[PDB]
Amino acid sequence: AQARKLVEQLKMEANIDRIKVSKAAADLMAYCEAHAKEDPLLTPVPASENPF
Amino acid sequence: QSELDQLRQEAEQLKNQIRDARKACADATLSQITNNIDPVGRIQMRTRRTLRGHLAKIYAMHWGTDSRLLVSASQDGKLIIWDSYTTNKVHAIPLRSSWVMTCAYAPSGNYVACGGLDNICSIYNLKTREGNVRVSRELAGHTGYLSCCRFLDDNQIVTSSGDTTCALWDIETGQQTTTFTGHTGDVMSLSLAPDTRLFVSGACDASAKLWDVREGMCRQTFTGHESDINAICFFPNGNAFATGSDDATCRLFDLRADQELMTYSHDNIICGITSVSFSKSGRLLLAGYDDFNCNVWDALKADRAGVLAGHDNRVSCLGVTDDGMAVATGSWDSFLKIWN
Amino acid sequence: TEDQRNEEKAQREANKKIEKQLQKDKQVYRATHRLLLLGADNSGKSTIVKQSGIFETKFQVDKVNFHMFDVGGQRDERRKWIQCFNDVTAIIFVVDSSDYNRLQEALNLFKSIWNNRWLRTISVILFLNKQDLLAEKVLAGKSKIEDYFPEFARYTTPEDATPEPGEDPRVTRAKYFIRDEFLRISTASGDGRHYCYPHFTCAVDTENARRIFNDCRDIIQRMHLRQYELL
Amino acid sequence: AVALAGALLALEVLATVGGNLLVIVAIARTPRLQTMTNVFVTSLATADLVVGLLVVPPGATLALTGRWPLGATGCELWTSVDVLCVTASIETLCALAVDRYLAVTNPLRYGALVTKRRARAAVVLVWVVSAAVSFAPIMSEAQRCHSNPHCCAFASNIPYALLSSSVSFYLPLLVMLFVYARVFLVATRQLRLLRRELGRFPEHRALRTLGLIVGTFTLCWLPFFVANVMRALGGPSLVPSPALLALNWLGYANSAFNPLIYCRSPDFRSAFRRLL
Amino acid sequence: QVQLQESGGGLVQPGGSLRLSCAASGFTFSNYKMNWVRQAPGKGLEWVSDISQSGASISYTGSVKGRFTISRDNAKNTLYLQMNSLKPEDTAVYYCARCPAPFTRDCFDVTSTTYAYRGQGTQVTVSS
Ligand SMILES: O=C(O)c1cccc(-c2cccc(NCCNC[C@@H](O)c3cccc(Cl)c3)c2)c1
Repeated sequence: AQARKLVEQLKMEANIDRIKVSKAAADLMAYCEAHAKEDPLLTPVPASENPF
Repeated sequence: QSELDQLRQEAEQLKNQIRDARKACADATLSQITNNIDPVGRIQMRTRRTLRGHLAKIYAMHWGTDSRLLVSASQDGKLIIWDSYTTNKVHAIPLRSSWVMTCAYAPSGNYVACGGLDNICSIYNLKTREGNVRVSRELAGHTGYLSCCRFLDDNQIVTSSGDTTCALWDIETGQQTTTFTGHTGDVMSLSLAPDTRLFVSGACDASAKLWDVREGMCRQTFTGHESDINAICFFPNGNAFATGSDDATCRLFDLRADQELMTYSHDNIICGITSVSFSKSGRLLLAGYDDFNCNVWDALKADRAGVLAGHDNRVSCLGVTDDGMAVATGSWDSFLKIWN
Repeated sequence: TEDQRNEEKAQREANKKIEKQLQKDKQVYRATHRLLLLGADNSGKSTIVKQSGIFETKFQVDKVNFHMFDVGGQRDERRKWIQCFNDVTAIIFVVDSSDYNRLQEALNLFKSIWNNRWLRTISVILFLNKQDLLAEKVLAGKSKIEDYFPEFARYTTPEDATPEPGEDPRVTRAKYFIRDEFLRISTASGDGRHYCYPHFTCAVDTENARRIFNDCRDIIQRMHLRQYELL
Repeated sequence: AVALAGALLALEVLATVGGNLLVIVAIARTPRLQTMTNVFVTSLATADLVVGLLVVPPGATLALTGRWPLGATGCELWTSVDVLCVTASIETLCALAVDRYLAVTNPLRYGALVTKRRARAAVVLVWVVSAAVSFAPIMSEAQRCHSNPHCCAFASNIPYALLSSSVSFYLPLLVMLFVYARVFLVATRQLRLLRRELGRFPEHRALRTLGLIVGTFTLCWLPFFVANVMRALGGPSLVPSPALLALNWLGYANSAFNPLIYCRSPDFRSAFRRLL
Repeated sequence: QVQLQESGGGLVQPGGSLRLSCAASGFTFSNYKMNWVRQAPGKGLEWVSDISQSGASISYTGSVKGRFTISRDNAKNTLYLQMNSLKPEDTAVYYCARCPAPFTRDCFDVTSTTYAYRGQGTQVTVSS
């Protein structure tokens, strides 16, 4: 039943909800811009508050 | 015998439908829609700190939950917990088996776990009333080298090893409450989600799978790579992850899209990736390499922005603090640099 | 700030005590040499040992503490966990020469170790472990090396051969042909940093440890000459 | 000799200070280069830096113009300091030779025979014996220019001359010679074994390095000490003082070249590229 | 997804000829040192031959030496193994194995019992 399990397993991944990549692309970039204000690597902070 | 071919014939046909479903859901590349955003520039990253107490190669480290205490695993039987701010080492844990290949720090900041080729995922207790550091549990249920393990709770360590399987241990009693199967080769690195409700594992078969911690069966499969999968980590949103293979090509996958988004490849690099991690906002993808130096990949443009250095041997581990204040990389040169 | 001052001062005393212990173990770590052991299933790697995943065997020869261990627990695949052994002094590659059918498979494994990016600077000490069976097979004559190794028909005993007393020339030709089959693999890509030290040993040999101490010394000595711009 | 004096003094003092500072900085600030044998190189660089910083310029001024600017005490201190530093430099070259001998002829019992603490203790012992042999004139031409006539004389009695030439140069010369002889024999043996076991199927490098080291030491420190011993045993009519001063200039030149001959490894060059 | 589909032959009398076609897709064919491994019935996995990235360095196993020709076509992303002068000991299943990593002179752990970048295999048997 190695193939019988394989075919039903592959069918399990065939019922996952899918959305368009284009709309999925916008969601990924929006989070970066939304949280870009709190990213010290992205936006350097004054050395007074830098703990290192 | 004969029934296998009919199932294989139908499995291939429905697999094509998944490809058609992916093709129908493929509108356009992420690069095209993002070309109008401002580039980060050239990030000036400097060696703000250096940590030198290890006698041989450093294979992995895990930043603590307070973004100050870090733990490093070196192949010497020593598990040293540093204080990043003051360079001091709080504890030097002596291991039983020298060959350690992974390490993890508890989100409660009390337990530290490690264990490599010895097939044992030992867990060490830090805050003890006896004044010493001892071992709390010895999880031994795997058959194959143990590659990576990340805590989920104080009792919910999730372990990935080289027996093509991942396990969700229970520290209280030491038995595997769930074992995930489905991979064909060695499973190297895994990352837990920010909500810790479902994690992913990268395997040595050019495929990444999405696991469920509670239900315990494979949910999604991702295969668009070329070779082994040396490292993997989620996007901070928790709905995406990017992984680095041994073909010198990082790729970013989206769970909802069930596709491959970007190909972080350069026409010059021929050295595979050994570690991938994100920044607090997900804009900076810091990917280690075998060419003796790290990189900083603009996650939304696939154009390199800044290259780090200071290591005379290959980088194997690359961790980012919880608050995103600094990034610490360890290399096979026994040198654990802290970079801000 | 008195409470704060007692914290960082306590860390320094904690750091000082730990750093003292670490330096004590630094000297011990540098005084022990690690030796990865790997071979065939029936090669007889454990036979050389005459003192979980990793079985450790520590022996003290000529006051030098060696650290030799075998990896057996892990599966057939070895392209990921063998990169962990690039810091060892040498690699003890013990392989049997009796079974000619399972010799080409061993040749590929030695070649794969030789031309590895992270193992390119690791000298491989070669052992042949079934000389007693090797002599018996060729003398019997039932199994020919020719059918498995067609390049054995045009091979002659090398001028540097040192055959043992009371040994047939057929055995000596068979013994050195396999050795010259492995050495041709090593010397074709030896960049001067890692070397091969072929050896012959049966299962009843007593000095199977001195032949490593007299060779780890040569490997380390050749390492110092090269790093002083002196070799 | 004034036409070529300025260029020589500049390209000696500046080269010495720059090379020794670069070596010391690249050893101290680079944790990779802090091996168990580079403490000896650090001592050598310190001695050469002191020589090229506070010994060479006064010697040049006295050589060009035979009038000492400071007093008798000033050049008394100068003589004690230069004897100390030269003795330390030659003795630490001897220590480096012994270290290489132990590291090559005992490759297994090397990291457990000479450790960091023992090496630093040996360096301290070398420096203290150099100080002891240099401070002898303070304790305890027949006294012609020793009464502050605007002269001051390094001309010393025979017992001190013999003792200094024995402790500072002759013993390090002998140890250097046979230590590097044994190293050359073992290097040639290993090279022959390597070339016999590599070309079984159908250049000299040790000689270059060892000859370079022994030559750049002997050519620059043998004539001066031979002149010293000959002048001490015979007198001043045997060799004029200006020739001896010129030979001391060659010795200081050797102190200048020492950073270049013991820091040729690619690790040092890579560290130098980072520092520059 | 890396796939290695094979189209070979079947029952052939000894001394005949056969050609193995290895159609490959999903990976950059030019960078990988493909191999050829066979498994005789009731026997383990054994390696036959390997060919480098460009086709310059070719090696063979001793038993299959002098009878098999291995050639790769990087333009069309396929590999070939043309065999002549069959022997009764050639009855086995053939796998068109790939290599774990690009740009590696050594192709490591290729005859393992469980391997990922290896084709399904085709049956080649010789008899009367
Ligand atoms: O009697 C005189 O009238 C007279 C006049 C003009 C010069 C000198 C004179 C005579 C001898 C030496 C030196 N300068 C060199 C002094 N450093 C020596 C120092 O560089 C060193 C180096 C190696 C070993 C030792 Cl012991 C000492 C100068 C003597």
